[PDB]
Amino acid sequence: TGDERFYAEHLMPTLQGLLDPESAHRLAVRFTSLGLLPRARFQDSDMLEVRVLGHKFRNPVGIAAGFDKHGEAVDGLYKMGFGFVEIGSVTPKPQEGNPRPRVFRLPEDQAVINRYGFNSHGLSVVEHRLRARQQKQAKLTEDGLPLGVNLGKNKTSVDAAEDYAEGVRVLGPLADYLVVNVSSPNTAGLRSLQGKAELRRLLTKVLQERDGLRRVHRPAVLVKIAPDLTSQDKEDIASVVKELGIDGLIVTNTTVSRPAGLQGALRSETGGLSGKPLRDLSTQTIREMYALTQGRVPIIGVGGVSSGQDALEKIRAGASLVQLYTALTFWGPPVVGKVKRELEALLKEQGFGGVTDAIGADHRR
Ligand SMILES: Cc1cc2nc3c(=O)[nH]c(=O)nc-3n(C[C@H](O)[C@H](O)[C@H](O)COP(=O)(O)O)c2cc1C
Ligand SMILES: COc1cccc(-c2cc(F)c(NC(=O)Nc3cncs3)c(F)c2)c1
Ligand SMILES: O=C(O)c1cc(=O)[nH]c(=O)[nH]1
Repeated sequence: TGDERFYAEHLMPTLQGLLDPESAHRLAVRFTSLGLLPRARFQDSDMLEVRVLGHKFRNPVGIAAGFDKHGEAVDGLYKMGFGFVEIGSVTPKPQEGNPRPRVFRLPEDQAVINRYGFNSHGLSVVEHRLRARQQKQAKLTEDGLPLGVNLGKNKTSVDAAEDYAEGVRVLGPLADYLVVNVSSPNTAGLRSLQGKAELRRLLTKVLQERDGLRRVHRPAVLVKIAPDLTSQDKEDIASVVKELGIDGLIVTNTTVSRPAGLQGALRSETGGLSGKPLRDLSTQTIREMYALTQGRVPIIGVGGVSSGQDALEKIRAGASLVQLYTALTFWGPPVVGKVKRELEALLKEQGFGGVTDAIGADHRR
């Protein structure tokens, strides 16, 4: 479309030339929360519909956690054409995160590095914000537009499991699914929650708390993992997920690795790397996790998705749904309709009746 080319070639590069990435982020959230958007003309066709996690998803393209950390722009994100929205990560108490600057653009790599450090309005603020639109969300969900909430841990928390449990109790009743984020590269000690004994204990507590919620307010629980795990780590996660009956996996968060070939001047900043250099690392992690769980655990695939081809590669690797974030920062709102339109065309070209038929297709070749 003309909007796609206009955003990608004119509007977005101009905004990027004028604003540091954090200011750009804050502006994006503001414009989105106000519905000031090109408003996609793409009608979701039936072949993009997916049923998973106890819900219908009108299309399989979601906005990844971190864009709307505090639940301020949920409705504008659906207007942008996302099939589902994940907010967060949200921590129990409000916290400021790391000192600025803490977000860095690598335009030559179509990548971002961030070290926000879980800046969060906290559970109470987000709870009230979601309560104010709770019935509007119930309608959206019923119409195939579910809401996910991603939970984090405070920097000074003395008991990680109790932080997550508090999030389940407070935001679980407002969410279609919850994500236990044990994969931020930007909170000391967080990723070691991915180890076997620690993960089993943590997830047992989260699931107990979830199961204690009333039936209509009981969300699916997913675990979001890093792309930097050892083979042993991945095996252990797969085993725990199956033992406890975890509902799904989100694969993957940002990477602390710095792949050979990064060109951006800021490539050596501390933080998680997202965008194109993460893409195939994430796809391969999806492929491994799908195999280790025998295709029985739904996976949301995320990392470097910017086109229908990228989305379909993750779906064929084993993802039931995909998310993007970094691509929005480069291409702007029209990227959402672009991914959906290209995905539909490719499904047709590859002889799939719909997204559902393509899930895990590479493992059946
Ligand atoms: C600026 C920024 C902030 C993020 N914040 C969070 C977060 O709070 N919680 C989370 O689980 N993931 C967070 N992520 C990770 C994204 O959800 C996603 O896993 C990752 O960026 C890979 O997708 P992408 O390549 O499409 O950006 C963040 C990513 C970025 C770039
Ligand atoms: C009508 O025009 C619109 C409407 C709605 C949204 C945008 C829009 C603008 C932007 F500057 C960005 N960029 C970022 O958020 N950068 C970053 C986010 N997190 C780390 S860096 C965006 F993603 C979207 C433009
Ligand atoms: O807040 C952050 O720093 C953050 C959290 C997360 O889960 N992933 C990420 O890349 N950054």
